[PDB]
Amino acid sequence: KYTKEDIFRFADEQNVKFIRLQFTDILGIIKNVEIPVSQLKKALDNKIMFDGSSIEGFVRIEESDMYLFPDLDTWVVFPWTAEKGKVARMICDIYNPDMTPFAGDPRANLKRVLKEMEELGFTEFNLGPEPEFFLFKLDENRRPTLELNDSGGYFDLAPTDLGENCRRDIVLELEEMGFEIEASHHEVAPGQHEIDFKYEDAITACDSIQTFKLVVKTIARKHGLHATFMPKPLFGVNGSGMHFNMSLFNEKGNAFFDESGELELSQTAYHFLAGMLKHARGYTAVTNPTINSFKRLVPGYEAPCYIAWSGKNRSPLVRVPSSRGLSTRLELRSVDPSANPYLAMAVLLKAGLSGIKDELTPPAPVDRNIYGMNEEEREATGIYDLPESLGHALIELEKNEIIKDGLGEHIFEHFIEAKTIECDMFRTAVHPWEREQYLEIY
Amino acid sequence: KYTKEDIFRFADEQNVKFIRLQFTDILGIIKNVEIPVSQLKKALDNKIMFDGSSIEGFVRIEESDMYLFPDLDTWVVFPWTAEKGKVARMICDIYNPDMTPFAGDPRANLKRVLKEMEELGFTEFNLGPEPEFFLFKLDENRRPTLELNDSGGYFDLAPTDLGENCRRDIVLELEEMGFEIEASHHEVAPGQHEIDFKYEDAITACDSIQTFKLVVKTIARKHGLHATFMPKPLFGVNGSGMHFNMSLFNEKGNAFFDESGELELSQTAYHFLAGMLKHARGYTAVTNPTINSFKRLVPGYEAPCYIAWSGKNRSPLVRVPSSRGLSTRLELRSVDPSANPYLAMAVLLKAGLSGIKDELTPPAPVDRNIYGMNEEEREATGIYDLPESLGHALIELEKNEIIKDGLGEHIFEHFIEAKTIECDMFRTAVHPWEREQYLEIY
Amino acid sequence: KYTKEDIFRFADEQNVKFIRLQFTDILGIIKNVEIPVSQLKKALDNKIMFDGSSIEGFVRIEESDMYLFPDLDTWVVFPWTAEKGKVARMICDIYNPDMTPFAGDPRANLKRVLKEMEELGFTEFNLGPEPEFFLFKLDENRRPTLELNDSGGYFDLAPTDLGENCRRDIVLELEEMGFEIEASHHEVAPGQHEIDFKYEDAITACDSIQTFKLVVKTIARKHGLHATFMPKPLFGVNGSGMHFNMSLFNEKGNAFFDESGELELSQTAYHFLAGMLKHARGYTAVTNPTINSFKRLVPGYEAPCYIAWSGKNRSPLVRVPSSRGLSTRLELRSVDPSANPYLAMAVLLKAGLSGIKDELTPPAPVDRNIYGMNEEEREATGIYDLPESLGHALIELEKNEIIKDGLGEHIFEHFIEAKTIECDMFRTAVHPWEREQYLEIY
Amino acid sequence: ARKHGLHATFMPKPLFGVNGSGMHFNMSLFNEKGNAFFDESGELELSQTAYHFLAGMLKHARGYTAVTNPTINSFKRLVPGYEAPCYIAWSGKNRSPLVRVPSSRGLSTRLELRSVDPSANPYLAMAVLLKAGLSGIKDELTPPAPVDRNIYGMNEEEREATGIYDLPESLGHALIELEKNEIIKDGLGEHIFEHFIEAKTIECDMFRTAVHPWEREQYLEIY
Ligand SMILES: Nc1ncnc2c1ncn2[C@@H]1O[C@H](COP(=O)(O)OP(=O)(O)O)[C@@H](O)[C@H]1O
Ligand SMILES: Nc1ncnc2c1ncn2[C@@H]1O[C@H](COP(=O)(O)OP(=O)(O)O)[C@@H](O)[C@H]1O
Ligand SMILES: Nc1ncnc2c1ncn2[C@@H]1O[C@H](COP(=O)(O)OP(=O)(O)O)[C@@H](O)[C@H]1O
Ligand SMILES: C[S@](=O)(CC[C@H](N)C(=O)O)=NP(=O)(O)O
Ligand SMILES: C[S@](=O)(CC[C@H](N)C(=O)O)=NP(=O)(O)O
Ligand SMILES: C[S@](=O)(CC[C@H](N)C(=O)O)=NP(=O)(O)O
Ligand SMILES: C[S@](=O)(CC[C@H](N)C(=O)O)=NP(=O)(O)O
Repeated sequence: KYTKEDIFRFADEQNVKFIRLQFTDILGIIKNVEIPVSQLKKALDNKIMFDGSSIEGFVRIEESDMYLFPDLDTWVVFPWTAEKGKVARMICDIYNPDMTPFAGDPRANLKRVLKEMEELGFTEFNLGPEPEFFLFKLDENRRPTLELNDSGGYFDLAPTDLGENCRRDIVLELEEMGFEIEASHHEVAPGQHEIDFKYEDAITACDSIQTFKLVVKTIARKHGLHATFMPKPLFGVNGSGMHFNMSLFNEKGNAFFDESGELELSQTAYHFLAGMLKHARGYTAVTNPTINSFKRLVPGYEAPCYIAWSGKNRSPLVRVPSSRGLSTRLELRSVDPSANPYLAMAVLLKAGLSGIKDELTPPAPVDRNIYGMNEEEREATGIYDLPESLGHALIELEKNEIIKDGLGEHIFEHFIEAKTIECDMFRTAVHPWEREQYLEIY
Repeated sequence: KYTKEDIFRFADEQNVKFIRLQFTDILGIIKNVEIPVSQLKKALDNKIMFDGSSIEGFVRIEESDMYLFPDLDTWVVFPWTAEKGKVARMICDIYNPDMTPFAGDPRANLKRVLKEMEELGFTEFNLGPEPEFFLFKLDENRRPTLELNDSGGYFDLAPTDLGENCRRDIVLELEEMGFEIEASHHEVAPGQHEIDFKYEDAITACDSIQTFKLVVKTIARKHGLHATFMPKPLFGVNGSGMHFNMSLFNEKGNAFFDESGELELSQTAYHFLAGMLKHARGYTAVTNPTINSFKRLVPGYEAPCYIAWSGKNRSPLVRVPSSRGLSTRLELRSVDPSANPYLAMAVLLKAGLSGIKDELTPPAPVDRNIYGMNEEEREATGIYDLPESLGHALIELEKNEIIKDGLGEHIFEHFIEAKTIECDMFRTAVHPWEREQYLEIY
Repeated sequence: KYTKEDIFRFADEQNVKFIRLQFTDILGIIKNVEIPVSQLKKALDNKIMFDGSSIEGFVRIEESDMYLFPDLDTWVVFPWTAEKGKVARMICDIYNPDMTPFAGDPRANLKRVLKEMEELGFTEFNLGPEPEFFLFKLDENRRPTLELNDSGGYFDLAPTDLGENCRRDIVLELEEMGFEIEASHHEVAPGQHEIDFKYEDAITACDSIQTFKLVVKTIARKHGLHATFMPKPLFGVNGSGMHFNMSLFNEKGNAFFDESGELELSQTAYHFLAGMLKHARGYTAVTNPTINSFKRLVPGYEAPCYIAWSGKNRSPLVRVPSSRGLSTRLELRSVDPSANPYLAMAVLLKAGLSGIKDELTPPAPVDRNIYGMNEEEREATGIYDLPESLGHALIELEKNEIIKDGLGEHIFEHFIEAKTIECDMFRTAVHPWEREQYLEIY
Repeated sequence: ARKHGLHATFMPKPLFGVNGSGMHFNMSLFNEKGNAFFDESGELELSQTAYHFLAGMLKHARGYTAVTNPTINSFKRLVPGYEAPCYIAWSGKNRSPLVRVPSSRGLSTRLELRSVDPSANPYLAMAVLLKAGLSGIKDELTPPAPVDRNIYGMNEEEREATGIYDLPESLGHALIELEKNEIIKDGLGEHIFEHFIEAKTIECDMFRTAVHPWEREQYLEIY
């Protein structure tokens, strides 16, 4: 671990000129603030505060002021404009102005739910994310246009992948930022891109996740493209969802690796599935917290629509990678990069770990393509259907009170509040699919 | 009633050059077929075949041939086809090859549930609608637009209102045709106008409805304008509702009249309220069948949001006009001019007179503004809420037995299938609302 | 008098075909509704109901429904709809669902405040108005631009006055709608037009005022010209003010002409001035009920700016024209055509009758040029300065609990309501004038 | 800004319905290497010289605004909802009040007024606030209560029971309050209060006489 004494030798050796003090509000939207190195020694004394009332979902105006205490192991110098003034950043968690951890800080909400796997004896909650994104041209006045960069397919090549050295430029800025990057490839739908990096422990992947979107949204705009993580920006082509690959660890042993059980899988792992597969209706308001992603959760675009699992199959809610061993993991296909990568782990760990204290006997793997089975056979197995909209997905969580509890209270309260606001916002609005279909006809 | 012999020689007296047999699909789309006075008999003798296969709501293509039997009492000439192409009109009911009348004919279903008030003593089922519409300008193309013939308000004057000379040439287009036009004027929302008339027998009022829709559609663009009966084409302005006044008649007496009361409303009337009010949540998917409809069903826009009633008050679902005389009526305002007239009367009768066959008791008339009630202050007075989406109001129809059987076995089967796939395109497409809200921020 | 029998009779004579039942809301905004001759008898029976809640200032929704009682003396055929659908108008009064009038009806309020002379003995209260209006060009698509039709001056000739045969035709439709037209001409500011008509009694001159604007607005937009009665649409030019020429009568004796006192004015005449002269600080929220009219009230454009009077002089708040006899009158110039004439009347009556039963020593004529006396010399006489804005006008009214009594309480409680939400609307807005002077300058 | 393509404005309210720009005024005095507001071991750590400074400004608030919000436009910012001080009051770590007390004290204790946009004349704003704020210590004035709730959510005549009145509504309204203030006037100068009260009245006059487009939009078509 890093101390306050080796941060002085990264401001002075690396010759940075600023430190960006970042964090994430409830909605998964990173917000940061920039200080001259002249103040470095004040932030590290934790004496730095902001307006809480304007961070969406934190605190009300009568007690606005709130504290910022930096995290030290998260230091990463910035490899873009570094001659102008080299930049640094330290991310962290927010305290209320009494030196108490804020309950609206999602990070702290993850570190609270992380202490519930030490009593159960687990040393790391590893996660590998695959945040799939799109790339759109920028118009003459730098305003993102409806045209995508390329018309490419899956795993395609020049001349049919215009973000070739564009993605390349992303991977390099990540490489400089201590990353260990797995693969770089175009994806199924036109303009769809994926860039794979190795898993880290729970809160360092969330860290390396919200870190990831900034490297792509700025660096794509140096190639003239606007990157987006909206789940289904285009109707009719593969939405871009952020697959969550998770594994539990126990003293250098992956607790999910046991080559005896039917699929070379362990018992703490089969148990973990049903931990999610019964409360999956619950958290698909957390893990899919946007009106748009309920357009991705519709069948046929290698996105999950029903609650089941299988080995190697890219139809169901859980897919078991044909590779195993230490790289053993459980892939959850419903999370999309419009989720909050902190609220996700707390909401999925508790949901998951709920199936180690009871373990609730997971079902049989639907080992077909689950897209094309009738309502007469979705019934036959008993596979729950996934929430139609956010309207339904919300009431399906205030009923799962193990998920409501992996959310604290503050974070739950401001959420069903906010997402019923957006959900009600959109239900009353007349957008022009209803004018075409009905105006000219009735 | 009209004769088969005084219509054949009703041509040589006005020189009628063509005849239009017309009927109604499952949606409210007045169909047609034009034929000369040449063929006058062959239609009168009900040997006018056609294809139900392509008409939405009728038989499949392996048994497609169907016949037209006119209802010779419905006879007018249009006052625009003058001496060149003088057009006659009837309205047909549908029958099979076996000449068994058709099992999905919407005008049969109403003609059929019209004698279920017969077996308990009622002369006529009175209906008088107040259908609002919106008026849009045109272009060089002679096609619709987004701007409305005037920016006006309730009752305003020319120049602030600009259909002033439109609706005049509209009404006295129906006035020739045989209507008792009560009022023409400009309703609340700009470009939205109301023309209403005196009540009529159930089939012959809704016979007179499809006349008013067509006639308004036609005389509108003769004056350069577009005539939409869309329920909610714009945001923030009053919807367009096809108001429902109705009343039951018995031996020269309005069965709702209570000659010398302080309520002037019989307990047979009072029972009809609970008749619908109870089944309200079940047949409103027929009172507002389009996905846009439910965006008009919201507070503030003089439109019912809650199942409740009050007197001389235009917030509650059922308004009680304080003019009674014989003109006594209960006015359900939860309809917009998209529902099928020959079937929202069936599915409003089959339920409302089940409030008398079962003799239920209507709740407290809540003579406050119902919108003003707190989220749960109206949870105490029991006034619950209308269905949210067409998806939610569709489930509620499939379950209600009362209105399901006042709808037909072939009409409910081929109406639930469409509105789900009509509801499904809506759920699966993405609308520009969402790139506006999600693209550049996630 | 005009009985219901002559008017049934009147119809079949001229071949009128529609009936227009009009009325004035709280603000001056003439509303109406159109019905055929077929319902003329449902009108005269006083059995036509309308919407109370969507007319501004009337009533709430919880008791929406209200009735319409025709006044049959106002009957005039609208001459501009020759032969096709002829029309004819009548000016109604409002009664509740209990056949009792509306305490908020602006016509019944004038009626009420008129009975206060019936007990102090006055036959008639004459009023002769001078509604000056502006004319603007139109666009190609029938939408009023900001150019004026002519750059003329006071009284100028063609062709320095494009609307010469606009006013000419304006006068003619009035000459067949029962008007005795006094004079036609051009006004001070370019594109301005004054057409005077001889006085009528209190509630007939108001009716003939509102009939004037319906006929100047309509006829002018038949000249490709938009007519406005804004008090000052342009800055820097003479506003348009609708002068009030009122006179009181006693037994064919104008109670103001008694050829003795200092200007052949009577005791009742001089006395009358006193009431308004002090009280004027309370009624220029009614007589000038619009922000744009306090831009009119600046000095130097023949508009009153301080409360004083003089003879033949156009500077002070009350001019007496040097003509007398039955031509004896008083002229208040504080009123602009942007006010409610009935409410203006109900307000200036109790504010002039109070100058009869106390009579309060009307001040001596300020026979100078009132714009050319400094603030030292305003304070010299003690001449009150007119209220600065609409906000300053409102609060200076609610202290006059005798002018609030000329309104009633339904009327007053709604008028201060709206003008407070409206005067609030402009106080908060950020309009172009402010960006100009402050953005590139600060 | 112009070296990097853009135009910079300090206009207090160049749009509608969004937060305005404002020159917060965090003030503190010093006494012989000492922060005159610090009471190292108080309950509020707020010296009874801080409180008397609080009263000083909060009493004269209504009348020295025309020196701190001199533009007609400044009063288009003094409205609720946009973190702008609308009523004369004070509380801690709360952004609704006129005077906000930020929680961190150390040696850096402050009471923060938020009713100044970067349009006022700082050389003269301080002269106004020292004069009339040390008028509450020299007069040992006692402050009104903290209202430690968000002030905008208080009823129309509610804040009258708790005694908190409101700030001037318009420049005219604010100017009268100054002309009737002698504490800040003599803390302002005789050549300055003379050339300043003649200067903003015409500037407020122009605003009053001219017709804005809002009046042609609203009233041309209907009226
Ligand atoms: N044992 C593991 N635990 C957690 N995450 C893992 C593990 N193995 C791989 N991952 C994650 O899987 C991601 C790679 O996904 P990808 O190659 O697209 O697999 P697939 O195509 O099968 O979905 C990497 O980002 C990595 O972090
Ligand atoms: N006895 C009755 N039965 C059915 N409908 C009636 C009866 N009496 C009046 N009506 C209807 O009331 C309606 C009145 O229209 P309108 O005056 O616009 O109503 P509203 O006051 O709700 O706007 C007419 O359409 C008429 O058909
Ligand atoms: N005795 C009277 N009572 C009421 N009004 C009168 C009387 N004599 C004249 N008037 C009014 O004076 C108006 C003439 O207006 P105008 O010629 O513009 O005079 P001025 O230029 O002084 O305003 C007429 O409209 C008429 O109604
Ligand atoms: C086959 S795909 O699986 C396409 C992903 C899809 N668009 C989705 O996320 O739903 N992605 P990957 O194999 O990299 O996990
Ligand atoms: C003034 S309104 O009252 C407006 C209600 C709205 N048009 C609706 O029914 O959606 N209806 P009506 O005048 O026909 O009674
Ligand atoms: C000379 S004027 O007097 C114009 C009045 C002024 N322009 C105004 O109303 O602002 N009107 P009139 O001669 O009819 O009395
Ligand atoms: C977040 S804000 O707190 C908003 C201030 C407000 N816009 C104003 O007008 O002063 N002010 P700051 O961060 O400068 O203390």
